[PDB]
Amino acid sequence: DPEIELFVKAGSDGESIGNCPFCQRLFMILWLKGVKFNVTTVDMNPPFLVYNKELKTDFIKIEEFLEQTLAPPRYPHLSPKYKESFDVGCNLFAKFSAYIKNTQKEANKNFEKSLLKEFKRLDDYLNTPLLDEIDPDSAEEPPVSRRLFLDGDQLTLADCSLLPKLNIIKVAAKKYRDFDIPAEFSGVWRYLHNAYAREEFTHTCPEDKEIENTYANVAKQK
Ligand SMILES: O=C(O)c1cc(S)ccc1[N+](=O)[O-]
Repeated sequence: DPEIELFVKAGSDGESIGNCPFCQRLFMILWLKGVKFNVTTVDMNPPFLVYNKELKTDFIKIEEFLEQTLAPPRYPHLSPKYKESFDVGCNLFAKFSAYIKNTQKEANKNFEKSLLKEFKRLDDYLNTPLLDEIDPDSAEEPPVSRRLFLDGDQLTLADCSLLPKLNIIKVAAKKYRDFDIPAEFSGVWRYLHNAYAREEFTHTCPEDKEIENTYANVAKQK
Protein backbone atom coordinates (compact mmCIF):
# COMPACT_ATOMS: atom_id res chain seq x y z
CA ASP A 1 0.00 0.00 0.00
CA PRO A 2 0.73 3.84 -0.05
CA GLU A 3 2.80 5.83 2.45
CA ILE A 4 0.42 7.80 4.63
CA GLU A 5 0.87 10.34 7.36
CA LEU A 6 -2.16 11.96 9.07
CA PHE A 7 -1.57 15.21 10.96
CA VAL A 8 -3.95 15.71 13.86
CA LYS A 9 -4.37 18.49 16.38
CA ALA A 10 -2.41 17.94 19.60
CA GLY A 11 -3.86 18.15 23.12
CA SER A 12 -2.80 20.46 25.90
CA ASP A 13 0.67 18.77 26.44
CA GLY A 14 1.47 19.28 22.73
CA GLU A 15 1.66 15.55 22.18
CA SER A 16 -1.59 13.77 23.07
CA ILE A 17 -4.65 13.60 20.78
CA GLY A 18 -6.40 16.96 21.06
CA ASN A 19 -10.11 17.70 20.51
CA CYS A 20 -10.63 17.96 16.70
CA PRO A 21 -13.61 15.95 15.53
CA PHE A 22 -12.63 16.02 11.77
CA CYS A 23 -9.17 14.76 12.74
CA GLN A 24 -10.77 11.87 14.62
CA ARG A 25 -13.06 11.24 11.56
CA LEU A 26 -10.03 10.87 9.27
CA PHE A 27 -8.18 8.77 11.85
CA MET A 28 -11.21 6.45 11.90
CA ILE A 29 -11.43 6.31 8.04
CA LEU A 30 -7.72 5.24 7.77
CA TRP A 31 -7.97 2.75 10.60
CA LEU A 32 -11.14 1.23 9.04
CA LYS A 33 -9.56 1.09 5.58
CA GLY A 34 -7.07 -1.40 7.18
CA VAL A 35 -4.22 0.57 5.57
CA LYS A 36 -0.82 1.33 7.16
CA PHE A 37 -0.37 4.94 8.25
CA ASN A 38 1.34 7.06 10.89
CA VAL A 39 -0.38 9.71 13.00
CA THR A 40 1.44 12.89 13.90
CA THR A 41 0.10 15.46 16.37
CA VAL A 42 0.50 19.15 15.92
CA ASP A 43 0.86 21.77 18.65
CA MET A 44 0.25 24.65 16.16
CA ASN A 45 -5.70 23.85 10.60
CA PRO A 46 -5.76 20.02 11.05
CA PRO A 47 -6.31 17.38 9.87
CA PHE A 48 -3.83 17.38 6.99
CA LEU A 49 -2.71 14.31 5.12
CA VAL A 50 0.50 13.35 3.38
CA TYR A 51 -0.25 10.63 0.89
CA ASN A 52 2.77 9.45 -1.18
CA LYS A 53 4.71 12.74 -0.62
CA GLU A 54 1.67 14.89 -1.51
CA LEU A 55 0.12 17.27 1.01
CA LYS A 56 -3.68 17.24 1.09
CA THR A 57 -5.71 19.83 3.01
CA ASP A 58 -9.42 19.92 2.02
CA PHE A 59 -11.27 17.41 4.20
CA ILE A 60 -13.94 16.62 1.62
CA LYS A 61 -11.31 16.10 -1.09
CA ILE A 62 -9.42 13.85 1.34
CA GLU A 63 -12.47 11.77 2.33
CA GLU A 64 -13.47 11.34 -1.35
CA PHE A 65 -9.84 10.59 -2.22
CA LEU A 66 -9.49 7.80 0.36
CA GLU A 67 -12.85 6.17 -0.37
CA GLN A 68 -12.07 6.13 -4.12
CA THR A 69 -8.37 5.10 -4.08
CA LEU A 70 -8.47 2.65 -1.14
CA ALA A 71 -11.21 0.48 -2.74
CA PRO A 72 -12.43 -3.16 -2.79
CA PRO A 73 -11.24 -5.90 -2.83
CA ARG A 74 -7.95 -4.85 -1.18
CA TYR A 75 -9.76 -2.37 1.09
CA PRO A 76 -13.31 -2.16 2.41
CA HIS A 77 -15.71 0.36 0.87
CA LEU A 78 -16.87 2.76 3.61
CA SER A 79 -19.60 4.81 1.91
CA PRO A 80 -22.94 4.10 3.53
CA LYS A 81 -25.72 2.24 1.68
CA TYR A 82 -28.36 4.85 2.65
CA LYS A 83 -27.89 8.63 2.15
CA GLU A 84 -29.96 9.37 5.30
CA SER A 85 -27.31 7.63 7.36
CA PHE A 86 -25.35 10.85 6.65
CA ASP A 87 -28.29 13.25 6.73
CA VAL A 88 -29.71 12.29 10.19
CA GLY A 89 -27.07 13.99 12.34
CA CYS A 90 -27.11 17.29 10.34
CA ASN A 91 -28.27 19.73 13.00
CA LEU A 92 -27.22 17.96 16.10
CA PHE A 93 -23.84 19.60 16.61
CA ALA A 94 -25.24 23.10 15.89
CA LYS A 95 -27.98 22.65 18.53
CA PHE A 96 -25.36 21.47 21.03
CA SER A 97 -23.11 24.44 20.07
CA ALA A 98 -25.93 26.92 20.85
CA TYR A 99 -26.80 25.09 24.09
CA ILE A 100 -23.21 25.01 25.37
CA LYS A 101 -22.60 28.75 24.49
CA ASN A 102 -25.84 29.99 26.14
CA THR A 103 -24.94 31.99 29.29
CA GLN A 104 -28.56 32.64 30.41
CA LYS A 105 -29.45 29.96 32.91
CA GLU A 106 -33.20 30.64 32.58
CA ALA A 107 -32.95 29.87 28.87
CA ASN A 108 -31.22 26.50 29.62
CA LYS A 109 -34.43 24.44 29.31
CA ASN A 110 -35.26 25.87 25.88
CA PHE A 111 -31.79 25.15 24.51
CA GLU A 112 -31.82 21.68 26.05
CA LYS A 113 -35.19 20.94 24.45
CA SER A 114 -33.84 21.99 21.08
CA LEU A 115 -30.92 19.53 21.55
CA LEU A 116 -33.27 16.79 22.73
CA LYS A 117 -35.36 17.20 19.57
CA GLU A 118 -32.35 16.37 17.40
CA PHE A 119 -31.46 13.44 19.62
CA LYS A 120 -35.07 12.20 19.09
CA ARG A 121 -34.58 12.40 15.28
CA LEU A 122 -31.39 10.29 15.65
CA ASP A 123 -33.10 7.83 17.99
CA ASP A 124 -36.02 7.36 15.53
CA TYR A 125 -33.55 6.63 12.69
CA LEU A 126 -31.73 4.10 14.88
CA ASN A 127 -35.00 2.39 15.78
CA THR A 128 -36.44 2.34 12.28
CA PRO A 129 -35.42 -0.91 10.52
CA LEU A 130 -33.42 -0.30 7.42
CA LEU A 131 -34.80 -1.68 4.17
CA ASP A 132 -32.21 -4.52 4.22
CA GLU A 133 -32.99 -5.81 7.76
CA ILE A 134 -34.59 -9.28 7.79
CA ASP A 135 -35.06 -11.32 10.99
CA PRO A 136 -32.90 -14.51 10.62
CA ASP A 137 -35.60 -16.73 12.19
CA SER A 138 -38.98 -15.45 10.85
CA ALA A 139 -37.72 -13.69 7.73
CA GLU A 140 -39.88 -10.71 8.68
CA GLU A 141 -38.70 -7.13 8.96
CA PRO A 142 -37.95 -6.63 12.62
CA PRO A 143 -40.45 -4.31 14.39
CA VAL A 144 -37.52 -2.29 15.89
CA SER A 145 -34.08 -2.06 14.21
CA ARG A 146 -31.35 -4.22 15.58
CA ARG A 147 -28.45 -3.06 13.33
CA LEU A 148 -25.25 -2.01 15.18
CA PHE A 149 -24.45 1.39 13.66
CA LEU A 150 -26.03 4.12 11.45
CA ASP A 151 -26.23 2.26 8.14
CA GLY A 152 -25.93 -1.42 9.05
CA ASP A 153 -23.61 -3.67 11.07
CA GLN A 154 -20.35 -2.17 9.89
CA LEU A 155 -18.83 1.25 10.63
CA THR A 156 -19.22 3.49 7.59
CA LEU A 157 -18.30 7.05 6.63
CA ALA A 158 -21.53 8.15 8.42
CA ASP A 159 -20.26 6.89 11.72
CA CYS A 160 -16.75 8.32 11.26
CA SER A 161 -18.43 11.73 10.90
CA LEU A 162 -21.10 11.43 13.62
CA LEU A 163 -19.31 9.52 16.40
CA PRO A 164 -16.63 12.09 17.18
CA LYS A 165 -19.31 14.82 17.43
CA LEU A 166 -21.59 12.72 19.64
CA ASN A 167 -18.58 12.07 21.94
CA ILE A 168 -17.95 15.85 22.20
CA ILE A 169 -21.66 16.49 22.94
CA LYS A 170 -21.79 13.72 25.54
CA VAL A 171 -18.56 14.93 27.35
CA ALA A 172 -19.01 18.72 27.14
CA ALA A 173 -22.73 18.78 27.90
CA LYS A 174 -22.32 16.47 30.86
CA LYS A 175 -19.42 18.60 32.25
CA TYR A 176 -21.07 22.01 31.78
CA ARG A 177 -24.85 21.43 31.87
CA ASP A 178 -25.12 18.19 33.82
CA PHE A 179 -26.71 16.76 30.65
CA ASP A 180 -27.31 13.07 30.12
CA ILE A 181 -28.63 11.65 26.89
CA PRO A 182 -32.01 10.18 28.11
CA ALA A 183 -32.12 6.45 28.76
CA GLU A 184 -35.44 6.59 26.84
CA PHE A 185 -33.47 7.13 23.66
CA SER A 186 -32.83 3.41 23.51
CA GLY A 187 -31.75 3.60 19.84
CA VAL A 188 -29.13 6.22 20.58
CA TRP A 189 -27.85 4.21 23.55
CA ARG A 190 -27.66 0.87 21.58
CA TYR A 191 -25.55 2.65 18.96
CA LEU A 192 -23.30 4.30 21.60
CA HIS A 193 -22.77 0.96 23.41
CA ASN A 194 -21.86 -0.69 20.07
CA ALA A 195 -19.53 2.18 19.07
CA TYR A 196 -17.75 2.40 22.43
CA ALA A 197 -17.04 -1.32 22.05
CA ARG A 198 -15.00 -0.64 18.88
CA GLU A 199 -11.39 0.43 19.24
CA GLU A 200 -11.40 2.38 15.97
CA PHE A 201 -13.73 4.79 17.87
CA THR A 202 -12.60 4.63 21.48
CA HIS A 203 -8.85 4.68 20.75
CA THR A 204 -9.17 7.70 18.44
CA CYS A 205 -11.08 9.75 21.08
CA PRO A 206 -9.07 12.46 22.85
CA GLU A 207 -9.18 12.24 26.64
CA ASP A 208 -12.39 13.80 27.96
CA LYS A 209 -10.34 16.68 29.51
CA GLU A 210 -9.32 17.93 26.06
CA ILE A 211 -12.96 18.39 25.15
CA GLU A 212 -13.75 19.92 28.53
CA ASN A 213 -10.89 22.43 27.89
CA THR A 214 -12.33 23.46 24.54
CA TYR A 215 -15.52 24.68 26.34
CA ALA A 216 -14.09 25.93 29.69
CA ASN A 217 -14.43 29.65 28.72
CA VAL A 218 -17.72 29.36 26.78
CA ALA A 219 -19.88 27.05 28.93
CA LYS A 220 -19.68 28.95 32.26
CA GLN A 221 -22.96 30.77 32.82
CA LYS A 222 -23.28 34.45 33.61
O1 LIG B 1 -20.36 17.53 10.91
C1 LIG B 1 -21.66 17.61 11.22
O2 LIG B 1 -22.04 18.37 12.12
C2 LIG B 1 -22.62 16.76 10.42
C3 LIG B 1 -23.34 17.39 9.41
C4 LIG B 1 -24.21 16.64 8.63
S1 LIG B 1 -25.03 17.51 7.40
C5 LIG B 1 -24.43 15.28 8.84
C6 LIG B 1 -23.75 14.60 9.85
C7 LIG B 1 -22.84 15.31 10.64
N1 LIG B 1 -22.15 14.62 11.65
O3 LIG B 1 -22.28 13.42 11.65
O4 LIG B 1 -21.45 15.18 12.50
